[PDB]
Amino acid sequence: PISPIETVPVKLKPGMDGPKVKQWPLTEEKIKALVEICTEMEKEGKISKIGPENPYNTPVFAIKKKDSTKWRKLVDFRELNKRTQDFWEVQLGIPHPAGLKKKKSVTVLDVGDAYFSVPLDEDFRKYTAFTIPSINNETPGIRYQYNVLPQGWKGSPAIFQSSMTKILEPFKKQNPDIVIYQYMDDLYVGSDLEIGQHRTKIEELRQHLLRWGLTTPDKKHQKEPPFLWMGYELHPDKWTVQPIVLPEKDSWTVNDIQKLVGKLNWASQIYPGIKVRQLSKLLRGTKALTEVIPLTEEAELELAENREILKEPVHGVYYDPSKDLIAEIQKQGQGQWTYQIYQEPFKNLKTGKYARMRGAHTNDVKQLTEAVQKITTESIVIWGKTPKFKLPIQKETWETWWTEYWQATWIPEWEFVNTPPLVKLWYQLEKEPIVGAETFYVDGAANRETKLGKAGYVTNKGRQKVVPLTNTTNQKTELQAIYLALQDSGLEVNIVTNSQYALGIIQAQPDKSESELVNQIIEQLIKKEKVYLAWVPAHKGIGGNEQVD
Amino acid sequence: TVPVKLKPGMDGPKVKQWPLTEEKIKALVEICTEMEKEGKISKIGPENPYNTPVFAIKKKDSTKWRKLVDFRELNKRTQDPHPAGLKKKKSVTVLDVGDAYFSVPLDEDFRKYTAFTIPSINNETPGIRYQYNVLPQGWKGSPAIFQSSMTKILEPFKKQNPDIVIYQYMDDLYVGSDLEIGQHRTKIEELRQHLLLHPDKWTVQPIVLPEKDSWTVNDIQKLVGKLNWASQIYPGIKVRQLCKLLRGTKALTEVIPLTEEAELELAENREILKEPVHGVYYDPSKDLIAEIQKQGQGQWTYQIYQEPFKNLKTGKYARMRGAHTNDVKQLTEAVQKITTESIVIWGKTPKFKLPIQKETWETWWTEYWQATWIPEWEFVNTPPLVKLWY
DNA sequence: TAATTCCCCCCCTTCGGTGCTTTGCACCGAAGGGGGGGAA
Ligand SMILES: [Mg+2]
Ligand SMILES: [Mg+2]
Ligand SMILES: [Mg+2]
Repeated sequence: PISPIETVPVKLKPGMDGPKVKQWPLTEEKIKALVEICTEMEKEGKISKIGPENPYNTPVFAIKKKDSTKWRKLVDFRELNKRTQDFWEVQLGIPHPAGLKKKKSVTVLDVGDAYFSVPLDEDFRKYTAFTIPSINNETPGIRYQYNVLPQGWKGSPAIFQSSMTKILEPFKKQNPDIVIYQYMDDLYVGSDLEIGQHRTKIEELRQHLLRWGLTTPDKKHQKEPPFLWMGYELHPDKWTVQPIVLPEKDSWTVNDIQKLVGKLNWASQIYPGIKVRQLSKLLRGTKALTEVIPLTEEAELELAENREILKEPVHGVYYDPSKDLIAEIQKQGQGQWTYQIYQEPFKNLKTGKYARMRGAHTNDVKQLTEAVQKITTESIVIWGKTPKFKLPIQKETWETWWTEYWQATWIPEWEFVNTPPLVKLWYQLEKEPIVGAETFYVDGAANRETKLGKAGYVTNKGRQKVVPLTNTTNQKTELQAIYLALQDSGLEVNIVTNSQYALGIIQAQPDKSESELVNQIIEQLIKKEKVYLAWVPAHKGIGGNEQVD
Repeated sequence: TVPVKLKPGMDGPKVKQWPLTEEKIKALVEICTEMEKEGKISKIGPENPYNTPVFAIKKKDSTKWRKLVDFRELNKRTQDPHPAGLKKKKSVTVLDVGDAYFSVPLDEDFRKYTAFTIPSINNETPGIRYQYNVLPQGWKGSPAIFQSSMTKILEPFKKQNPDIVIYQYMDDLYVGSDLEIGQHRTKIEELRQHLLLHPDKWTVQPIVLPEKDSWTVNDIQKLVGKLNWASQIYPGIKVRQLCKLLRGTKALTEVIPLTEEAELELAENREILKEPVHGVYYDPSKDLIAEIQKQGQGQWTYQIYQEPFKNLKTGKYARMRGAHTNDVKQLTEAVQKITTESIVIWGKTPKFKLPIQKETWETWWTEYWQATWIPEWEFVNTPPLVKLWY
């Protein structure tokens, strides 16, 4: 029946009461699925019958289980969840098959009726009351209260997870050679014992679980490979994702694109080279959830490439603690990176991608460093150690960047791999003024009220220009003024500015930015073979800045 | 048992736990298992909504792991003197009195806030949650309770060498006695069985101007900007009589001025620059802010102040050349050194403005931390104001 | 017309905090919205 495990004390927030939401009418099919379920659990003491002494109520309904023949009973505990005290979640992440070591024998078990086998605090049970809406004589409906953990309650997952750990602890304290992966009520049991001894000790585990009230039905007891575990197919020496089906639609709505992108981020954990940026670019604009977006040519090629990749079968491999993890990174382009973590060449532990664009202004080196950080954190999560990187950036370029950059940057041990395209910096700022080149004193200022401004430059050789900017800003006026100097000068320029904002934007060597003005500035800087940028304060009457301003 | 209450109107810490490495997880499991064995901690369930991060560190010449719990949010909401001449000594020494708190039980009503979660590799098991039963480490309330016996347990050694001005902060004792190096080790060795740095060479870095003869237009511009920026810090900088010299649309490399009144003005500014800025008094009520800048080849510059441009202390930390490519290690060592200096001088841990991205610091700072306490920090983004503090 | 919960990942959008450009831009980090994945 139910477990003899102790009940976790649960209380409500101070000055609150239980829900009193009247049950909504249910369709004829779902009442017969509920009276059956309630009759079955009422005999076992899982739910008890109550009378007029309990005023609280909560709606109930039912969905179809993954078996597609049995019904799952749920209670809409949203109000009670609002008035229920807070819990700390003990589930910290999803186990990954790449973190699994090769085991001689493996068995996957599922506890039958996991929540219904764990008792619930007595002084809380009255808040879990509900009514079954028989649709015969409209009334009377029969009223029950839960005696076990109900599905739909916010505290049920945390309570169950911490209760199942206490049940598995006595078994694990005396079987250190057995590895038990516990997710909810799903158990993956691995051992190096032979098949006979493994099965014999598995039967000991199933007896230990049954002694604690948790049954393990034989229909959910897996004994032969491939094992369907946590969305993966586990063979003796490899693992794959369960088959992923992509929609084949001639007209894509916002939701369909959203579904397709989600199914590609999931497929990218083992398939290499999955690109989704073009597909996700159609989701910009808050276009409802039914609006039909035609596929652009740039977003069609990415879809064709992603469909080609998924045609071939791709397998993973298991972890080997003795060897070392090697992570290799490639630049796809437009701020997209792919990475493969493996131990042997062409045998990937896991593949992934990184396409985040942090900050308005950034270059290749910062994105590579962020990708390295993400891979390091993920590897620490999975394998508990930092891998060794094969980066496409040269040691000279990284040395120059980290010596010249004003912020503390560091990446773990890595080696250079000659994989085109290579990460590089497209221009550098001179540390000293250029002798023989024209010196430009540039300045811009925009009115605060009507948002009209003037930006211009003056040269030491007798060449000044002003262009009035409409619908502008004080800082963007400075950016335009700097851009003006680059446009009408030679291959070598000395440039003197006045704004700290332009200094901070420029001297970080950005390559791409969210604004077109900075992109044009970067292009002009790229075609300039020597540039110097110096800052002078404002309103000090400094020589040179007066003529432009 | 001292009843401890939170700040009026505050709640408990609810911080998540960052991922840890395999060695750290194993060490944490062993340590928590033993402290549960003699009842320093107790297992708890999810009905406790409070949580603080935890990890493990290796201290100097110990090779054994030590548990470090991040009681930073709990300290800010707990709501419970400095040695006047601790810096007057020359050989202050740090002692780790951290296991003495495990003998005073924590009050029952407060234990729920001292909860932490140990994760697992590859998430093979839900994280195991524990709560403290005795006075923890890293909590700003443990010294406040242990003091009533901490005084009685040092009273003997306090009348033996009357030259010992001591301090107890967080989990460490700063002992300062103005004596020779030979006597101090014997004095320290006496102290440890009784229970069983360099605070006089810290010099500020004055603001300086470049020295040369050929002052180019760019050089004059940089010097004028430096003087204008420093005028806020040092009242008296006029820079007017030099700004009146740079007149015209001259090129960026012409050395025009050489010998005029500009030399006298530069000398006048140089003379007033070598002063210890009168004022800048330490108010024992405002928060201490320490800002750190990276100046190239393994050099960092730190400024500790309460309000801007009024620097309580300025300094440079070099440690070693750029041989350590590990910028995070150098930054961590600098942070620890600055924190130790602040506790020695002012007795209050500052608030740091680290010049590093959040992800890099949060990923790598645990690998090199070696101190029992943790300072509060934020992350800046000040592209070069063009030297200035060098 | 079905309606719930809890975790992990992704992308996009709003909005508040902070600092300098200073009372208004520029930027960044949390929270929410959708979508995948896992379980009850
Ligand atoms: Mg089950
Ligand atoms: Mg299950
Ligand atoms: Mg299942």
